Amino acid sequence: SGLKKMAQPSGCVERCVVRVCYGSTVLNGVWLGDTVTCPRHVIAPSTTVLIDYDHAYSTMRLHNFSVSHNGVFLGVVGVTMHGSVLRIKVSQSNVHTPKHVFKTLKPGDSFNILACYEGIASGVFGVNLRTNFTIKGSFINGACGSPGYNVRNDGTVEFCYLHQIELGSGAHVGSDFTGSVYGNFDDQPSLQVESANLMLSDNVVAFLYAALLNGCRWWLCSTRVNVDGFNEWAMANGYTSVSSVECYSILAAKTGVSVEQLLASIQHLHEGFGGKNILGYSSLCDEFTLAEVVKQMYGVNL
Amino acid sequence: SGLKKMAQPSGCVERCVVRVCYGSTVLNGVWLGDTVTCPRHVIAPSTTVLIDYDHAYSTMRLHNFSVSHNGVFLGVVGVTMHGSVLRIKVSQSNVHTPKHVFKTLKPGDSFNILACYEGIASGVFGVNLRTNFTIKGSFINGACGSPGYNVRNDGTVEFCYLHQIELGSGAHVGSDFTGSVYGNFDDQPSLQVESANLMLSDNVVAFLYAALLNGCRWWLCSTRVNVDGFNEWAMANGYTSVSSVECYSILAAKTGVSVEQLLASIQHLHEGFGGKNILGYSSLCDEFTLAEVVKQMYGVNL
Repeated sequence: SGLKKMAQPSGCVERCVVRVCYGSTVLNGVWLGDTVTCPRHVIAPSTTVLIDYDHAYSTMRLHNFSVSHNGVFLGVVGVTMHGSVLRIKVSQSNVHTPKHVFKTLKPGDSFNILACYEGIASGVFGVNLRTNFTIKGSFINGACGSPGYNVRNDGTVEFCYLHQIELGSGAHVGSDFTGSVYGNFDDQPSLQVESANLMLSDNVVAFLYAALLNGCRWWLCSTRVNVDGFNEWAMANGYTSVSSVECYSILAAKTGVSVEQLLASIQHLHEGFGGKNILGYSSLCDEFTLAEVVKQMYGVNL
Repeated sequence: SGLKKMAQPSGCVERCVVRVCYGSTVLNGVWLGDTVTCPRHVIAPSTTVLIDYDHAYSTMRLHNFSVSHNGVFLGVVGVTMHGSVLRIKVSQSNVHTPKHVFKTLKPGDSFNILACYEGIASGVFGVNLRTNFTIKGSFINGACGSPGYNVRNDGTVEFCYLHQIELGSGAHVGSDFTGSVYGNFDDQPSLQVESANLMLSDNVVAFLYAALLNGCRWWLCSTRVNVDGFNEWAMANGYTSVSSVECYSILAAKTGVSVEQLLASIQHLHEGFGGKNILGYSSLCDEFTLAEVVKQMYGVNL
């Protein structure tokens, strides 16, 4: 038993992290096959003024790069720029490249972040992409290029995130491996601000099922609500729509409680917990996905 | 910025996890040099009655073991029993044994768990050893033998925990690599219940400093209480004593807030936040050490 936000193991991703340096600027990259992908920030000139990346790219010289894995330097063959990332062709392939694909996350998706500094991983944690296209992680100077990944049920690594910048608000912004910044934020300092976060209803439903399976049921509500009604309430109260109901069948069967009864319970609990808690939480928890709850409680995939 | 409970990267430990089978029973072991350490539960008979491990060990037959790392079959040369673990000598040394030591944890220590099933890692998360010598993890059937570790600055891996059992209460119990069970709980099913844990005051102070440094200060009390005063209050309210304000000097300086002001805040907050949160937590958090907070937020040591 227990429900804890965890990361999928990081070994296969650690073996792909590299240190990328251009002039004095250092950040992290990901080495897959004969290509290193990293944020284009690495070629920015030192200045406080707006960076013109097209000009930075045109004045770029290959000899200014150094790329290394565990202190072993790689030859740089060529560099191209794609959105907010660089693709650096190197002169040998990573022999420890995992079976992998590239995936662009959608809000509500869980993934793992490997926080790296100077091409060496320091921490790994699970995180959710928020409705405002940011995450809440923990990064300090040098974390740029820290990768996000998921490992599919079949073992394939999905590469989905490269850390780009922290907004003034503290929100964390990354791009996918194609260079598209999640939420269309600028990949350089600015005054941009993310939209207000919405609670992930699908995850709250999963959380309440976990609570029921632990004998915590004081909060169950007997009012009638359907998905359409809940979704209208959600829009008015800072919650996402619930996506669907049937996917919860494994948990609905184990508990005898329908998703619609949980939706009614969310509406009630919005009023307050009146000093009580659910699995130790004093407010609704949207940290855990359905997949996570089923995996952690029953050891199976959906 | 940010503060998030993370795990240290798991790669070097994944390379030491093996599948250990005895008869139909499968669990996890840790392969270092030519020895695999695993919980002695692996040789228990299938029963609901009390297990006599001395008898089980006396009747053990080496041929019944199957030990493997990723399809690499390891020949069993001999087995000895030490407290709650077996040391299985195998015919091959793990050439990926990391620089390591064995370390016995004390309450308040943070470490990492690699949750494994059938010799394969599934998740990694950080935990903190409670005053009752249990942890709050997430484990289901098959997790026995999942290792806990901490990586020192010089890269030395401290192997500190092997998962043993979940109590009826849900608390998680493990042993060290010498075979001593943390808290001296029984390593088989029983009606044992862990003693009540105390909130780790030193860790809460570290957490509140982290909150301040991340701009979260709604909870900050306007008054102060001295260490002696807090300590008398703590004894009556299920908190550990705070010993010295001096170790907090660096964060007190960065924030302009004294430990005494944080201690007064704790007293006001010890029953909950209502519906509010601090760094995503519904109530006071004692999961982070001072060293952990400083390392994560400033990349330095104490």
